[PDB]
Amino acid sequence: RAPLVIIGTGLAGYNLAREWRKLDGETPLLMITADDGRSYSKPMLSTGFSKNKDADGLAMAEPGAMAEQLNARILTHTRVTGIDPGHQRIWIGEEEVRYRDLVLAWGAEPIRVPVEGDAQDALYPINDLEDYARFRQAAAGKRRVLLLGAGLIGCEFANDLSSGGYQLDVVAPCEQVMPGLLHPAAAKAVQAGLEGLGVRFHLGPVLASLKKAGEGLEAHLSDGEVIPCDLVVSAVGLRPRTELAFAAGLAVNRGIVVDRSLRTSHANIYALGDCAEVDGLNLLYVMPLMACARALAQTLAGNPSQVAYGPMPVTVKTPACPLVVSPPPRGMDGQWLVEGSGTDLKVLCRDTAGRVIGYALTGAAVNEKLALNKELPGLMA
Amino acid sequence: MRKWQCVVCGFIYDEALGLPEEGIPAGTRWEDIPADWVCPDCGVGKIDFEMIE
Ligand SMILES: Cc1cc2nc3c(=O)[nH]c(=O)nc-3n(C[C@H](O)[C@H](O)[C@H](O)COP(=O)(O)OP(=O)(O)OC[C@H]3O[C@@H](n4cnc5c(N)ncnc54)[C@H](O)[C@@H]3O)c2cc1C
Ligand SMILES: [Fe+3]
Repeated sequence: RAPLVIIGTGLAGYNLAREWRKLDGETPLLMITADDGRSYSKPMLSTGFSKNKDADGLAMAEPGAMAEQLNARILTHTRVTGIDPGHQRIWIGEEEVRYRDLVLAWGAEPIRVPVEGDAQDALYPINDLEDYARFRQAAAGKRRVLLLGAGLIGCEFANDLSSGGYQLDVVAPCEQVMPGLLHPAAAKAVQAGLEGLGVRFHLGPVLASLKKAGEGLEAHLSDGEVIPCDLVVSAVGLRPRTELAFAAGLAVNRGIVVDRSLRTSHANIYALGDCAEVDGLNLLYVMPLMACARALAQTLAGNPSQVAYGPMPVTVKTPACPLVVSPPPRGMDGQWLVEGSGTDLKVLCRDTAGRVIGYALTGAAVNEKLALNKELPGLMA
Repeated sequence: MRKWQCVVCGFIYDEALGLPEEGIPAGTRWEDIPADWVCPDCGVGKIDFEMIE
């Protein structure tokens, strides 16, 4: 009688449901999502223009169709507003749902930045398919986009929006693209690639204010530059959605704290994907999420299983400058050395023993992904 | 020979080339690739690939 309840129809929620349904085809399944519930791959949002897709072209299946495939009831445009761990239930306004086990697959939230002026709200995040639809709606017939952020997500969009015909101005107070993730020299090559497409960078300033001016907007940066634009993309970064878990008394840190079995601090509640911090590791990518779905499915079907991340390199979708990066796992030190020249750069991180523990590859140098991957240590020891 | 693309990240498996370091020889058909095999770039199963050309 008691359902498995999954909050989320992203890649985490849908892949868990699918992996689990190979194991248990009888237990009722309820899926709940705040969006339209359509199946789609979020990674593809940053390639839509180069593939000449609109939002609907990126949808792979309607939620009703998924409901048949998974033998599930799927509630769409339904916001869970609380978790009641002491009574094994969740809240949706003033209605409740009992669960057998609850799975939190509710993702991460865009990082807001303070902006002034009478247009300070005209900032478009792109963190799901509906966001993408709302951005495309606003961008029709426009020429210029201001983009806030210079991480992986910001760089991918800047690349695709440029291929899509838009003239981009990227603003970010960090000193390099993809800070934290990327060695300076390889970041420089990626930035150069994007500039080659016409992207203009402003690294160091923030957006001070946004005002309505004539045909569109004027963006006043903190250094006094005024940049005419039609709309603004907010892609500063992401942080795991923790508010509802913490209020419910679940342990949180960077994300929702789970062990290698994906269990939270409370019986019958698990978490996976962008929202989950797995044994200290909150990794906002598909590869660890897939490992988690496979293991958690087993546990939910009564076969206690753990994840164990091997090497999980990051493939950055910037066609203007191809990039694959694998930062060294946490607790490991080494020296960085830049081999190659120009756009074809190979930056290796070696321990004292001479072993490659991390890398960044740009241009032609991405071909040697596979040979380097064999030497790599896992993200979990 | 056919090309198969990952619907999740866009990884292209080319039947003509194979993935010799996986290690899958050149000329290996999609059906003759082990069932447990995953996308090297995002980790989804064979179910998330579609034949493009
Ligand atoms: C532009 C872009 C490109 C990317 N490219 C890559 C890539 O190439 N390779 C890679 O490995 N990773 C990539 N990533 C990261 C990857 O897409 C994410 O790690 C992954 O999609 C996260 O899936 P998720 O299901 O955990 O979260 P989400 O997809 O965000 O799903 C969260 C779900 O929870 C629901 N939800 C949230 N709150 C509530 C609520 N309170 N009540 C009910 N439902 C709720 C939402 O509606 C949604 O359905 C990219 C990310 C972006 C944005
Ligand atoms: Fe893939």
